[PDB]
Amino acid sequence: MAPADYFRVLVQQFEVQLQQYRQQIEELENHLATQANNSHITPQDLSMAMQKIYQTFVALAAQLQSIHENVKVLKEQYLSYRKMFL
Amino acid sequence: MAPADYFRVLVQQFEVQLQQYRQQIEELENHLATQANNSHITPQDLSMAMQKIYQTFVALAAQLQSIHENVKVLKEQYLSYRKMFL
Amino acid sequence: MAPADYFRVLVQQFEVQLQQYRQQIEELENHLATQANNSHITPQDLSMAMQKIYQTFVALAAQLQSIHENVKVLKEQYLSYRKMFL
Amino acid sequence: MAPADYFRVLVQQFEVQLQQYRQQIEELENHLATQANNSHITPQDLSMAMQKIYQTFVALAAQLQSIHENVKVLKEQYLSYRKMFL
Repeated sequence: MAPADYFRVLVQQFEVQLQQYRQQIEELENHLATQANNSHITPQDLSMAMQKIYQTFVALAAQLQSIHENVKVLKEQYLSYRKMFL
Repeated sequence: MAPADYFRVLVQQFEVQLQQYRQQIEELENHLATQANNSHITPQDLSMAMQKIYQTFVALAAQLQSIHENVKVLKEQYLSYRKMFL
Repeated sequence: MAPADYFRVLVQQFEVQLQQYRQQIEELENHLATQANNSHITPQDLSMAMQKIYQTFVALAAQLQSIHENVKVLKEQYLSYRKMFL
Repeated sequence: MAPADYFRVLVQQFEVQLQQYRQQIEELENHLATQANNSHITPQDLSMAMQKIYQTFVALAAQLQSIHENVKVLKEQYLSYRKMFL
């Protein structure tokens, strides 16, 4: 509905998507600390790790991009009205 | 020293970098939950946040990229010694 | 002023006090990871560390206790009125 | 094995425990910023949170207390060998 209503939903969906991001990174850290202390990490392990990081960001990027398009519309719309009344 | 002590040092920095990354992202989650508490998050607020996420990621990337190069060298040095003896 | 107004201030002051807590713990972790990787931690170090933890909680406990007394009043007050009108 | 490999293993668990502690507290900060976002944090909400903090701390304490005992033994074993040779 109203402008500020939709926006708020985007912001909350953003805050919830950032939450899941920090968690996956927290998960990936735990797993790294496990293998390390227990044995030691291999170049193969460091690679997987690295790989999962880019992957995780790409997943966050999708959300970011979506929120970006929606607010992009929201602002284009604004300027339309703004032109018409000024 | 041995290519196993140097690797552990790399892996060592990877973990520190990742921890430092997760913290900036934690701080970022709060700052947002702060603004929403006080008043509300505006489109400008969202954008700067959106922008700090990429800012904050690029930085992690310099870090990863570096560790990647160093382990690329170690991996190539290997295939050489491997070619030498077959 | 109003009941819900004062309360909200307590809650926000709580959320801000919890924030500083997690940060000190984050700081104490960083320092531990430094000494460890660099050299190794001594029994003396582990002791200081332990000590600062209890200290940090005690500092959080003070805030907790304060918020507890205020909301304790808030609820006692409520029951007064509740009795009087029921 | 040596009392220096066992100590490092203790210190190892200390760090893991502390990390795990900081996470529960991070999750706790979000959950609160979640409820406030949706509607608002009530007195009941605050209390359960207040209670999880002590719950969550007691648990960290079992962990610390343990590491304390083990390093107490190592410290006493020392003074014995020390008394023996003076």
